[PDB]
Amino acid sequence: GHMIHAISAVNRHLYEDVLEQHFRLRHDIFVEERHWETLRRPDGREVDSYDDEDTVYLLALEGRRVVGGHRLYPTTKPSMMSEVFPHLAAVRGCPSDPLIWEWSRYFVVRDRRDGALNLQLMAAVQEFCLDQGIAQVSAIMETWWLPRFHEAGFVVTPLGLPALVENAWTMAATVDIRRQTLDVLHDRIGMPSIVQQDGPRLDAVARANLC
Ligand SMILES: CC(C)CC(=O)SCCNC(=O)CCNC(=O)[C@H](O)C(C)(C)COP(=O)(O)OP(=O)(O)OC[C@H]1O[C@@H](n2cnc3c(N)ncnc32)[C@H](O)[C@@H]1OP(=O)(O)O
Ligand SMILES: CSC[C@H]1O[C@@H](n2cnc3c(N)ncnc32)[C@H](O)[C@@H]1O
Ligand SMILES: [Cl-]
Ligand SMILES: [Cl-]
Repeated sequence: GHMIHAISAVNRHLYEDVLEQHFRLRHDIFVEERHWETLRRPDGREVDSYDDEDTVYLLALEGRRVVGGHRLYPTTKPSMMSEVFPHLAAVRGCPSDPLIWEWSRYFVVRDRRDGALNLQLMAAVQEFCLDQGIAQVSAIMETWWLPRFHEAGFVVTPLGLPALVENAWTMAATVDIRRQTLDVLHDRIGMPSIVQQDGPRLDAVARANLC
């Protein structure tokens, strides 16, 4: 059926129209729904400094329609946490490791909310990272994510004190990538695999080491 596609520099030649579609959806969702005004752009494309040649996109596709997704960025490069929110990780420190990738821009289009897609996206990050040998993901997230992580069996390590970010309680954390976590989620989503990887093989950890 419908899968989450891993899109990176090595295979984005197969996904250019999907990528542009998702940048516009990100504008509709993060700017026009969430009112994250600092991200507003006059081209109607929500693209930031962490959308470059090293970004990996995990996008939920129904045919060629983007219905959800999230992205991963190597912490061996300057990251959102290290550059924008380092104060959120003052207790434990901002991650910087080929085996830790920064996880952001999680979305589900309105048509697919409160359905099966959300748990599939949770499974997708675990599946991709385990495949790649990535040990943890790091994130800056609003505190309402904590019960969502717990519901999916995500092992969470807070990195600092929660703080207000533009009127919203926000925190920095890592999530442990676990085979055990993934196995339970595969059972729950009723599929042995949720991540589709078309085109040339991606060696994410090798690429992060170059950075
Ligand atoms: C990598 C990640 C950890 C860091 C991030 O990227 S944070 C960015 C979060 N993204 C967004 O807010 C984009 C706009 N929203 C969406 O795409 C979706 O609403 C999702 C957040 C993906 C959740 O979709 P899904 O689980 O399918 O279903 P729902 O939308 O009904 O949400 C389910 C329950 O999640 C909670 N929730 C979702 N959005 C918010 C919010 N803004 N503030 C507080 N709580 C929220 C809420 O409990 C909701 O259930 P109800 O209380 O509405 O019944
Ligand atoms: C990630 S927590 C949500 C807050 O982070 C902000 N944000 C998300 N991405 C970026 C970025 N690349 N640079 C600066 N602020 C950002 C949003 O505008 C919102 O205020
Ligand atoms: Cl661009
Ligand atoms: Cl984000």
